[PDB]
Amino acid sequence: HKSEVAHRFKDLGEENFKALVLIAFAQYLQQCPFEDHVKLVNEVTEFAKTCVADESAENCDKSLHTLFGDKLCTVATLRETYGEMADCCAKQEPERNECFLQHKDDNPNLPRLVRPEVDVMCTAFHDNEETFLKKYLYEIARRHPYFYAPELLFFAKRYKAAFTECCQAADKAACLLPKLDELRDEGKASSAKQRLKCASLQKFGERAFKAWAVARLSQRFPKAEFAEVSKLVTDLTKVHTECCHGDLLECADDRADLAKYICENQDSISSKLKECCEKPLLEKSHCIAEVENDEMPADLPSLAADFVESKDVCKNYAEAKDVFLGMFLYEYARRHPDYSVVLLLRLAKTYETTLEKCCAAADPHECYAKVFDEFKPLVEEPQNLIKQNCELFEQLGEYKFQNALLVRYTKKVPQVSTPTLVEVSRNLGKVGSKCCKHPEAKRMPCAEDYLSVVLNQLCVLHEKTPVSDRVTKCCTESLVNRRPCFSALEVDETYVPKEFNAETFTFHADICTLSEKERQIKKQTALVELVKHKPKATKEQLKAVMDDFAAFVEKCCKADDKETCFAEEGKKLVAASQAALG
Ligand SMILES: CCCCCCCCCCCC(=O)O
Ligand SMILES: CCCCCCCCCCCC(=O)O
Ligand SMILES: CCCCCCCCCCCC(=O)O
Repeated sequence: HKSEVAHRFKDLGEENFKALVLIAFAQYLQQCPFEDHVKLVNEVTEFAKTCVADESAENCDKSLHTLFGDKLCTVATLRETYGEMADCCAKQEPERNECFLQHKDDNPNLPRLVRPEVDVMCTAFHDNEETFLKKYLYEIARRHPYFYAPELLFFAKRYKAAFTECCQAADKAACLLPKLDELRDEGKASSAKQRLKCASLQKFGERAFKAWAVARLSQRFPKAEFAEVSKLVTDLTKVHTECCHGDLLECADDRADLAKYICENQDSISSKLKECCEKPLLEKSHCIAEVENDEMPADLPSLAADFVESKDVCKNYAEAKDVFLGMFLYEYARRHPDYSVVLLLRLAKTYETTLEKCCAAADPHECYAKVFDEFKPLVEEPQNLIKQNCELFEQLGEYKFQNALLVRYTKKVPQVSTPTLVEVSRNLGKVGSKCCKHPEAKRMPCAEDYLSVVLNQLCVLHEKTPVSDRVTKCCTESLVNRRPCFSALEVDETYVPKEFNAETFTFHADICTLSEKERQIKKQTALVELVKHKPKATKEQLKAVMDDFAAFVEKCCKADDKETCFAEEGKKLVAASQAALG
């Protein structure tokens, strides 16, 4: 504690400092123009530099929280633009700040950000590279005010990389386009988990959050001691609570600290984190969070000894139920990095359930006797699902695989909107290609991580617009029974098919000139609709119809007076098909 700004400036750097101040000021005053924030950042940076000169310079003593709210309140148009928020400026510190993140908007009503043309971008990049990146940083900052600043800055650097490299290439687009698409989805996946992790905290509460982190932290640091895991799981949870609240500074410091701790006691935690601990302040935590699993020691005993044989399991259990279970988790976790965290939690719950319905019996040691036996089924189910689905993703391929899903889920919840079913089965197919790549050792974990966001993205929609009681059932269940529930959904026999169309099954020659992406969506949408008119159709009946329409498409997108092909030939298809599906 010598001088807030000065210190942050000092071990952050003018470049990173200037970028973070912008992001922070943009996540609050999300309605102010660019040219307006650029002045603040310059005013603030001119300040931090004044302080660097003389730590005793006026106001260099103030707290970042105080100095910040002070700047925010100097926005003369704060009342006219933000109104209610301008009311915050009348309060003292602690409640001024609070007042501010209270009025932080989660869903700014701003125009979707459109991706310009590679050549326009690259030329903007070439002419004024800083204002080009700052403007876009500012644009994504205000659209996601709850996105952890430092992480947002991390993506920016990846953007400047892709541009720098591609803008000086041959098929600039061939280069640039796939990068931006990868970045987009990554940034979106990152933001979905940030929001998802905070929501799980809200509903399910600290305990389940704690049980999740023990299994996950102890899978990564198999060499750490349960007391060290707990220390971390404790500090970790405090970090998420803090960060979820939205206070960047408080959240930053909390992450900075936990990172210092882990790096100092790194040998006591893991070996695979050397590099991360040599990195600059800004990337220490980010690095560590993404660190790879350490190798689990080679003298690892058999659980059944301490948790299923040895009497007193009930004595050690009742003495401190959670610490014991937490021990079971830590133990089972580090021995299984090939399991999804949920699967582990699924086993601890089963263990817990048993200990409870057994320690309360004359002979307990013989009650919870065959317990590890009940674990078996629980492990096989997610394994089989991954096998058959990756097996299928092989003989089919991404697109044709996505169709198999489309057909499969459309029959389960026919009530679900079509543009929604498509979106979901599309992202689901992607998970198959992104995970079916790695040995079976890193598959389940992979799948769990992707499915989690996808399943949540789906439930969020179903919220604002309930359509099925079933989807809502799984969506409201424990973040642990969520997936198995969906997996359990059965073909909707109750469903009453919509009336046949022709308009829905009409195709004009534009598909021949559409982007594969748009061509697939078109074909896929029709497929969903097709299954909704005959959800009792076979994989046989359906394949045929699907082939005939494929040939037909190519067989008209290679003709002439071809608007006629679609119409003339299409009438024969929709007609012959109607008959096949009865
Ligand atoms: C003027 C405001 C300075 C910005 C404060 C945020 C500092 C972020 C430090 C990185 C913390 C972390 O490791 O996550
Ligand atoms: C701090 C460790 C606590 C261990 C609790 C064992 C049960 C884990 C499952 C939590 C999720 C749930 O109850 O559905
Ligand atoms: C949008 C409605 C579709 C709902 C299905 C969600 C898919 C869950 C994936 C679980 C894998 C499986 O068992 O099929």
